[PDB]
Amino acid sequence: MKIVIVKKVEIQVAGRTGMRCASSCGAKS
Amino acid sequence: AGAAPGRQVKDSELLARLADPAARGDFPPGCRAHVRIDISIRAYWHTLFDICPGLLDIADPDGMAIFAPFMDWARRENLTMGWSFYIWVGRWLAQSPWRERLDEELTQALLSASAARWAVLDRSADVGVVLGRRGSDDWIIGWKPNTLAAGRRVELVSLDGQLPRPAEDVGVFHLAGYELDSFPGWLALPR
Amino acid sequence: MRIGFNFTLGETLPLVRQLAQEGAIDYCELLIDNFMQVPPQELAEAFDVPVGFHIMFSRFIESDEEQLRDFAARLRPYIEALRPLYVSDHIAYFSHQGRALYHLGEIDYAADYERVRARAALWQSLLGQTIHFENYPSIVDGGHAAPAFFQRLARDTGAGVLFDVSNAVCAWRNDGPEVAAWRGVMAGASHFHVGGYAGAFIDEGVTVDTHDRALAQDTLDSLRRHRDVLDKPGATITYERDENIDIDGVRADLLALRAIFPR
Ligand SMILES: [Fe+3]
Ligand SMILES: [Fe+3]
Ligand SMILES: [Fe+3]
Repeated sequence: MKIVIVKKVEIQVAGRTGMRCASSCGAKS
Repeated sequence: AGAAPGRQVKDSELLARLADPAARGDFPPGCRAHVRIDISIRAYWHTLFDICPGLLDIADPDGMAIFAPFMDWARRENLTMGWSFYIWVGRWLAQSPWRERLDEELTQALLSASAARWAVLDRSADVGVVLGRRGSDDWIIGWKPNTLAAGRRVELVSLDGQLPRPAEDVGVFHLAGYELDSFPGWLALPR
Repeated sequence: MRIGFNFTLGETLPLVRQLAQEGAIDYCELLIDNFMQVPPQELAEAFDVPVGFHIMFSRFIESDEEQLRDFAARLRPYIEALRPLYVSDHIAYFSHQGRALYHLGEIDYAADYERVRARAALWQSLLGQTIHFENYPSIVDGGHAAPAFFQRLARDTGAGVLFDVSNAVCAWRNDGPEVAAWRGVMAGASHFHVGGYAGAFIDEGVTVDTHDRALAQDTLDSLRRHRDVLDKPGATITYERDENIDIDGVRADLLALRAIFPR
């Protein structure tokens, strides 16, 4: 329909090493 | 030899135990079967608390007043332990001995965590998942990366309040492109 | 023997490009299903060097067939655009009774061969590419049968074995089979992996496939022992580091590998 956007802001979520991530085959450490 | 004293133990014989903290006790310390179960419990542990460390302040500093019972409840509700994971520890926290500490700081951290998880793990043609809360008209959106400069991006999007809030406590729909410009309607948290 | 580096995070592209220029890597192995929303042409213009594909979540054994056909359809444009040296995937349980395993399960080599065979034959047809399948870093029992399992899978379906030398020493350290038991597979294999491992938090006597440290000596000593059946024209070995990805630690291992397989 009609989406009225007025503000976007990024949310930090922890990740892998330097974060902002992706999958991998290694087991957790 | 043997992963348990006097017994060969294949990984298939242990899959029902791999997301059950209490199962660790079924094999003696020092046998490879015992460690294997633990290796996998610590995998769940880290997935919850490395990402949402706000849980660790509540109750005990190793979180296993929250971790152990939630895992037992997840199995009873037959959750898939998919991306909706963090939202389900939220739903458990709602009826918990620690129902207090349900900060909107921490509920948005948990929904953000489940938006990021969808963006990292989902392998469908969709590129976005949006989450709507029961008490707000804000959306949380998880985006799969479409360049190599950045990974997944989760966003808090503020809107005017004209679109229907989700009927249940949380609501979901998905986006087939990097364009937000239609409302299909809320669907239920996918379990 | 060309030497590669795994590429799973876009943020690590400046690091991969510079190791490409010092000549520390000759190719680069993309965890390709992590970039299936990055335009295929844009992916191709980021790597001067050739690339290889590693697939994490096809779930080709357990997935619904129509889900797998769609995954193949969406992944074929990337094979056409980047024209990789090889395509590789995993043999493991990803779920049990519909619930995800956060630490993947080792398949039952005896009980499950026929279902893996049927699905590997199909999966290779749907991609239109040979697929090399990776052995598991065994912790508990049953993995003594993996070498025979992988050879039979290759004879029966034409698949390759992406032999993870490091994963095989993890199994050996966990009372699995000797790394020597794989010489048959190594002789027929063209594409290899190696990464770091670590001990389990609660027991250092079991070895875990973490890809977060430097190469251990038994890992390097096993590359030296079997260098004769690993090196061949066209062979590749990918160094994998998934945590603590700093330029100095990685360069130390990439140059330790070229110390075993010189140019
Ligand atoms: Fe792998
Ligand atoms: Fe490995
Ligand atoms: Fe590997």
